[PDB]
Amino acid sequence: MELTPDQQTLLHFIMDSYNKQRMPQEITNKILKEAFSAEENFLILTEMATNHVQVLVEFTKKLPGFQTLDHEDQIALLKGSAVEAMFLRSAEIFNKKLPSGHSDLLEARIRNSGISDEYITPMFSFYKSIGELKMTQEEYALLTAIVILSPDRQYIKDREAVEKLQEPLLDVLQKLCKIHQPENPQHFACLLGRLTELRTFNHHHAEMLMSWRVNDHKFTPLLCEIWDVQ
Amino acid sequence: DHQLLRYLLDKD
Ligand SMILES: O=C(O)c1ccc(OC[C@H](C2CCCCC2)n2c(-c3ccc(Cl)cc3)nc3cc(F)c(F)cc32)cc1
Repeated sequence: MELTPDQQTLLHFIMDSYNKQRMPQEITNKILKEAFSAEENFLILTEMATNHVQVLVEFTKKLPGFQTLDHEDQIALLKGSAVEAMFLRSAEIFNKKLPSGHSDLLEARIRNSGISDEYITPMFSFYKSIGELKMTQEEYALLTAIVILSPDRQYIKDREAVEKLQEPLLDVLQKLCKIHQPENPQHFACLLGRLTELRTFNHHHAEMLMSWRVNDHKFTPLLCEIWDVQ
Repeated sequence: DHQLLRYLLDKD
């Protein structure tokens, strides 16, 4: 039923680690303040994406047991989850309640940021499907940790070692879904299912960047490593 | 090669 003292410790630790991120208000205020050209927005995106990866690495290093893993598996986990984690955080930022008309303006600004038409609909469809889950901050934090500690990633040598670390996070998340939404017993399974939708949506991350309506696509060396761009 | 990723993971 209830979280154990050890689970409460794990939860507050994950929350404290997760909260070292930029506040959604910092991101949405920037986009809502004024309209920018496609060229300016591409630079805002690359800056934000670089900060997101740097913050993600710090969050990952704090995940209990992560630093006990094989060094090559550590790289495989971070490389395998970095883009999915950015899109999950983007969904969280998009679903944060704002004053009347602001979320509609935010959507319209992002639609006109320079991102190609073919990536627009799948992107906002994913954000709105996440939004329907009505996730709490604890659910986003645990779900991000669960995404990172995915045992089924390509190139992982010791899957069981990763399973052992993901298992207590899944147990805590399941308990919280039962507490936050007792009326909806499908809540937990729905969260897990959206993670598969996140993987599929992530297949074109490199192209979402390369097809941005700008004459030149300049990337930081860290972004090139993470997003598979040159 | 993930050189920068490896560096960020192995530091501190
Ligand atoms: O610090 C962080 O955790 C963080 C994480 C994501 C992030 O997204 C910036 C980027 C905009 C950048 C400016 C031009 C418009 C898009 N953006 C995206 C998006 C992400 C990646 C691609 Cl390839 C495309 C769009 N989806 C968004 C949904 C939102 F609600 C939102 F406020 C901004 C959003 C910024 C900071």
